[PDB]
Amino acid sequence: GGKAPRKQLATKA
Amino acid sequence: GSHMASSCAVQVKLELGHRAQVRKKPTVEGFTHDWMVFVRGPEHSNIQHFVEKVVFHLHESFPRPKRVCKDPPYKVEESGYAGFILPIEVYFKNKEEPRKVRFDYDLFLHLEGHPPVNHLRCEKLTFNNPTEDFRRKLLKA
Repeated sequence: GGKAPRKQLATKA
Repeated sequence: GSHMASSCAVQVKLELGHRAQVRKKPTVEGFTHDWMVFVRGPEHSNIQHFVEKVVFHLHESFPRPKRVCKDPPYKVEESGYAGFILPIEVYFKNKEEPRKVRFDYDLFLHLEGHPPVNHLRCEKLTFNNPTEDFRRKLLKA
C-alpha cells in the first residue's frame, strides 16, 4: 500500500 | 402517504469519492498532491431531488477548508501533501428527521511517482415511513 503521508496534527477523539 | 398499512422504507444512496494524482513539481507553497472529492447519488439517481446543499471540511492547513456545494455534482478540488479523514456533509431537504448526513471519508493519496487514485463508495440512508414530502422527493431521485 503506497499511501502517502498523513497529517496527525488534529485529533479524531 | 397518510394511508399506511405496510411500513415503507425509502432508501437514498449517497456516494463518497475522491481521486488523487501527484505533480512532480509542487506549487509555490510546496503542495505536491492534488485531489478531488465526490458527494452525489448513483448514476441515474439524482440527489439534488432530496439533497439541498453540501459541505466539505478539509484540513485547516487548507485555505477555507469548508467548501460548500449548492449546485449539481458536489465536489472539492484541492492540493496538499498528506491524507486525512475528511468529514463531508450532505444537506437534505426535510422538515423532519436529520437535515444533514456526515460521511467521514478517508482521503488517501498515493506515493510520488506513481499515483493512481480513483475511489468511489456508496452509502445508504433508509428512511422508515417518511412523510409524503420526503417520500415524494426520495422517489423522484
